[PDB]
Amino acid sequence: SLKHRLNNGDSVYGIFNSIPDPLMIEVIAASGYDFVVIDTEHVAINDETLAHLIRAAEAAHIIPIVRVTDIIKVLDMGARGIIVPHVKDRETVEHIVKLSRYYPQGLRSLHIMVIAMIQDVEGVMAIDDIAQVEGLDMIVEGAADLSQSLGIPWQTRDDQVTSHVQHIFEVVNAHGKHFCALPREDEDIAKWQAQGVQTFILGDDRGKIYRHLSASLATSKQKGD
Amino acid sequence: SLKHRLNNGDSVYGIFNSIPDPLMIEVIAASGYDFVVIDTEHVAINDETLAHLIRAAEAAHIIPIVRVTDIIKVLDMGARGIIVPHVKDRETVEHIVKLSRYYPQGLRSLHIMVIAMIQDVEGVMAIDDIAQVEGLDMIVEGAADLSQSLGIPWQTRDDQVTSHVQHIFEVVNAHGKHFCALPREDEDIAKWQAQGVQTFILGDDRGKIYRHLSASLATSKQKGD
Amino acid sequence: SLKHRLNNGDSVYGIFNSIPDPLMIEVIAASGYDFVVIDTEHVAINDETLAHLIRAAEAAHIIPIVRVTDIIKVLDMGARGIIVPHVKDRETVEHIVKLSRYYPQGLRSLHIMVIAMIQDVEGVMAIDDIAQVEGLDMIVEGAADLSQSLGIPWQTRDDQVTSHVQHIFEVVNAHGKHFCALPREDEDIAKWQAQGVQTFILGDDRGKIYRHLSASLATSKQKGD
Amino acid sequence: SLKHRLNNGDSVYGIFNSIPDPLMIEVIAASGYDFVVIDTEHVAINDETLAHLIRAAEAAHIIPIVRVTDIIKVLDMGARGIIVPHVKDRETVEHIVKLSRYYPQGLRSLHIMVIAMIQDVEGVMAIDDIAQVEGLDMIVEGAADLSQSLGIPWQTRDDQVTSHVQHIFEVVNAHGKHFCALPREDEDIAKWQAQGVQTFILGDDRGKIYRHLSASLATSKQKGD
Amino acid sequence: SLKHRLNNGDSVYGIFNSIPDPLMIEVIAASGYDFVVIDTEHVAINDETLAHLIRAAEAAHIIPIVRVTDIIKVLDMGARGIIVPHVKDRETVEHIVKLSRYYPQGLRSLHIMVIAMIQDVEGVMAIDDIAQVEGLDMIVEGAADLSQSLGIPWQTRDDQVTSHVQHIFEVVNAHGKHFCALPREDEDIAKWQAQGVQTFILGDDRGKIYRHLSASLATSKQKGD
Amino acid sequence: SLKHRLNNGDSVYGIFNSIPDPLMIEVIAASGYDFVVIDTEHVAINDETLAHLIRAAEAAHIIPIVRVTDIIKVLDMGARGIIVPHVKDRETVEHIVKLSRYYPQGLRSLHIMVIAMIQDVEGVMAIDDIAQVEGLDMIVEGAADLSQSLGIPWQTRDDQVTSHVQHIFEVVNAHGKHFCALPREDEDIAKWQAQGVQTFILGDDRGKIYRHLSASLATSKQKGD
Ligand SMILES: O=C([O-])CC(=O)C(=O)O
Ligand SMILES: O=C([O-])CC(=O)C(=O)O
Ligand SMILES: O=C([O-])CC(=O)C(=O)O
Ligand SMILES: O=C([O-])CC(=O)C(=O)O
Ligand SMILES: O=C([O-])CC(=O)C(=O)O
Ligand SMILES: O=C([O-])CC(=O)C(=O)O
Repeated sequence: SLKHRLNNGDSVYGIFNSIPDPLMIEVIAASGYDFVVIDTEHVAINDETLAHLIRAAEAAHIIPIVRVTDIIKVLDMGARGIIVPHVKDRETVEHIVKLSRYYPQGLRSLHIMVIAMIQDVEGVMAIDDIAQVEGLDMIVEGAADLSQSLGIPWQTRDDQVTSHVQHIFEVVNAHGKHFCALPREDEDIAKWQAQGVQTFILGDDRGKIYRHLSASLATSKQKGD
Repeated sequence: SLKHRLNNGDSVYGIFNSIPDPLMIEVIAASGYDFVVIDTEHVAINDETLAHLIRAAEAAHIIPIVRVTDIIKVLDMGARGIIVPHVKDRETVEHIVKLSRYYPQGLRSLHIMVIAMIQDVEGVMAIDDIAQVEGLDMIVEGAADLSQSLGIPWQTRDDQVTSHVQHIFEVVNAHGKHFCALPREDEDIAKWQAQGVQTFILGDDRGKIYRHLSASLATSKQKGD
Repeated sequence: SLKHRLNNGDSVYGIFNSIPDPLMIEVIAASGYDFVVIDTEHVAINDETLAHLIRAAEAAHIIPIVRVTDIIKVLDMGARGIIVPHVKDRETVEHIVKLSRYYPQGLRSLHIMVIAMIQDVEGVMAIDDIAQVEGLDMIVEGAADLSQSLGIPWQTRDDQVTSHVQHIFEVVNAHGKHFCALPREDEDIAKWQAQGVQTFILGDDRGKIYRHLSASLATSKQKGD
Repeated sequence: SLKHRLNNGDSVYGIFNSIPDPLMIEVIAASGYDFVVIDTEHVAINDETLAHLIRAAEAAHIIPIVRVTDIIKVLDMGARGIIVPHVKDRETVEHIVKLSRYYPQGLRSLHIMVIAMIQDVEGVMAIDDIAQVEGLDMIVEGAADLSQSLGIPWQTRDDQVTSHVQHIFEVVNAHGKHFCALPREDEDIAKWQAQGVQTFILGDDRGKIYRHLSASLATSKQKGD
Repeated sequence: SLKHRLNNGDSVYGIFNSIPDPLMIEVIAASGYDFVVIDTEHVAINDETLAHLIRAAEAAHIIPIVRVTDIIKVLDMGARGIIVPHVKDRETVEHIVKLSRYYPQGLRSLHIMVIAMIQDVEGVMAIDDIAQVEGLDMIVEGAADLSQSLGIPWQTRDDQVTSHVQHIFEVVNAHGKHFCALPREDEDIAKWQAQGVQTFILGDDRGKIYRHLSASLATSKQKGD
Repeated sequence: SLKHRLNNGDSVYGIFNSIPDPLMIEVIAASGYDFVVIDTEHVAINDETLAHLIRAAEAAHIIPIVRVTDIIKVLDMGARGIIVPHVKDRETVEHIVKLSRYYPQGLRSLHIMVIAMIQDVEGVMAIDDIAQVEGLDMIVEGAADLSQSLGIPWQTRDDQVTSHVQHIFEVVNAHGKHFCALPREDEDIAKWQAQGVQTFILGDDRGKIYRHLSASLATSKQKGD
């Protein structure tokens, strides 16, 4: 379980999955990733295919986490965690929490990680509010999308964007909630770890595959003469 | 067209596709690859999915080549080329050639590249025979699979295996047929190009993705402390 | 038609379908069931697969009923009935009714059973209200889910839960509406039939299949020595 | 691009697609249609199938337009336009417009035609309101569905229905917005073109295919004796 | 049943299906066709999709006939008939016959029409041979494909091709076997019917749909000015 | 592993799977079955669906065995065993064995159970021959299909059919090969176990589900009055 790793002092490393293919899931698992975030928000993916991917993740012994926007269905498929994007108010979080629990004291019939991602400045302002919900386990930083929402390209990582992120960690960590970082560089990892952060999402598969392939091919032509 | 590139003095670069997902096809096209070899031999892939991939390749402006073992169906799907594995005798090639042509003087109803891959030592012995069929455009070297067929791991690339490969090029090039190389290193490319070789397949997507991801993740943990 | 059976004094027997496979549908039809309730609420099922199941039910001559939560789409697929879960207020029912009718006096373009299931105590309180909508044909008792919503395990069927159910029948039957029971035992059937009840749902396929198989296998090992 | 045609003085002809098959898309493209309106409102169609159709349209060089009711997902699939049905208020249009734009000044991440269809009399009354949104490119007349919403069969095309349609064009054309007509006869085309209309949707594939086939078969039996 | 129609003196009309979509099947059935020939030879179609189409044909009350090249699987799917293409020798027919029968005296486990199509001149020469197999019910003329196999375009329907066809009927009809014609014109129907022919396949859906659509659209532009 | 169970003195119980749905697989696993025989011979099942089922079996911790008639593909999908039907000669077995092994000394690239099923009297006669192949692990009795092949209904289990079966065990057990029985009654299990038999297939899911459901429903109506 993902909690189970975090309670042992373990660092866990994950990646976004933009390609709804079971072989890609098995490839990620073989690469050493502790979990994979199956992104259903920006992927045209059938419900049965999502179930296929969750089964594939389990058979490959990699933790299936699904980024949603039907919460019941995904959790009924066997997802061990739910990342909810663009969380602004606390109303959203408490509703998600009881969407993931049993009747009578929930809206689901018969240790899943309830995760909220902060990607709008509104979510940053209500962070003290948001990060105290009973049921919320993890809060994921989304500095890039947050930057883009402020009319500021993430390419120039301004101080204000970074300030909003560090303010998120401090608040989240103050209530004993888990923090998850999205480091752009591999040395931002060591910086977060020293602060106590254990959970890290390292980009998305489609993004890293394009970068490696196009560059490797470029060198292949370059070396060819 | 692939011939059309080869007739202009152009070098063309391709890759094996082990993941039957249209997004992977579009990723390969965006990486700069001139063609993609959709491998249907070692991929559990539905016939409608294969058609989906060929459409995806066309919309991404990358040349669809299918490695088979139903030749009609694939060619009816819009594949611009057929790579046939484990070709040993000439009987096979001539049959494939007329499987790709019109009635009356073919077995197909209403510039596709007819490609044969040499992966067994039997194919190496009948190479002078094989590489003269009217209709055969390209012969693909498969040194690794050939090595494995000789009870010799490809990890140790022996002289005999390399000798069988260079004998293939010389014979194939003598009859004005196209040669396609599978370089293990990027400097084997320059060596083939100096001999006149224009077509190159650079590994398989699944293989390169595993190698990049697992290593990048390893460095990510390494840098983390 | 399902109404057509009910207007003839016929008893009709159905079952919940938790396995979105056309063969399972055909198996249910061959077992003698008058209808099958394709459960789309707790089944990861593609929209095209649901259409496949409805076609399969029709070709097997078994009445297709779909339990929803897109009402138009299901009815456009050929479903002869709609079971709506967790109905609490009357506002819901009247909206469903006109979701199943023609323009101008509906929200659907060009004898379908409109069915509401009571599973929350709120639905029990508004039962006199709910069971008088023009357009509502059937009301399905859901004692188990109702029990679970009251913090009471259905395993102990308390008097209060049973009281809420019998109060539902009396009210529903008073307005000439059809009642559908979910008997836990096969002798609860005779009791409902004596009251005039004609419609019965006998569990779910997945539930009965697990119970039969696991027990039969257990006896198989037991007999083996 | 569709705008690009309209800015050149070109007339463009499209058709509704009720059959979610890539071959049907390719058939439409080969018939000479400039665009095809993939109708997802009254078609049981998987999300991955919709992506398949958009790829098929692109490879067949026909413009993919999707009629919706997930706007992000369709636009992420590569749709060049969105037709939104039953637009009544302006609130709807402005929301759709910013659903199709970038953050910060939209709700979509990283020349698409924003199209609204008028099918209710409410949409006709708010037409001066609706047809001035910054971001709205085209307004599609839907006289038949509008007729059916007024308790009047479209079979008798009354003056009032036709009046509501001509009032739509005049208002829409006054704000420099594109008008799209649904002519029942082929001579209603010349009438709209003289008014400046360039965009025309000629029925739906399923409708025209049934009409041609059933009639042709009827003549086939008739001629047979 | 198809035999059942033929034994009553009924004429039956069918069409080739090149589009593996259940809606297309239902469209054909609604057009009045007695049967539909699901062409699996030149259609990329999954096995589960073929089963979907057979179910769709049954629910639409149109006879499912499948043109193959796995005979067991199709017959296990519920196909009421099998059309086998390019039959040359009698060995083929007798094998197909016992592929469609029960063990012990067949190769299939637990009134299907066994149909052979003549499309090569070899099949024409062995017609007296072929058309006497115990188990063979129908022989389908394929003049066009036969013409194309003789290096002669079907566009010019020569006397020799027509002679081979009329020789087929005479032989087939002499052994009390059913004849099926593929008339290019609707008056070739009356000619065959006078000879006793009852079964007629009128082109393919994809072919007729392209012809109607492209022409209708052409007139639409023509009328527009 | 299945061998691993058999080498420990463990009895293993399996069932035939006629319904290609992952939920059915998970239901079988939960019922306590040690393995499931995914029957691809009499099931319309896509190749990707078969891969889905194998993943589902692994995630449910039940051993995936596939009954075939593409051996490479299934084994590449992760099947832990292959049951080959209607084995008559030894030529078949030796070919299957080296279809499941590595190059050079096989036809497969980079503890799987190689299983042969005897269902024809020809297989019974060559049993001393068949059951000595190096590579063949298990031989499955198929008395019913064998009976049906002898023009004898399995409903009357004659002495000759039973004699052919007991002759199979004796021969198979003499060469230290694994025997797998298909008991019609649960007390035929104890009889085989006393002879040393450890592997048992208890019918098929579809068969047992029909029998339980139709009977249970019958009692439900019977009890109802
Ligand atoms: O909704 C139903 O019909 C019952 C159920 O499983 C729930 O959602 O609590
Ligand atoms: O086989 C047929 O029925 C006709 C055809 O298109 C071919 O294969 O030449
Ligand atoms: O919405 C549309 O475009 C037309 C239609 O069939 C409806 O929903 O009444
Ligand atoms: O929602 C997210 O996680 C990020 C994103 O691509 C967006 O929707 O702006
Ligand atoms: O092949 C089998 O395993 C049994 C069977 O149904 C057949 O093909 O006669
Ligand atoms: O066939 C190929 O192209 C190579 C391969 O993996 C094999 O089958 O040994």
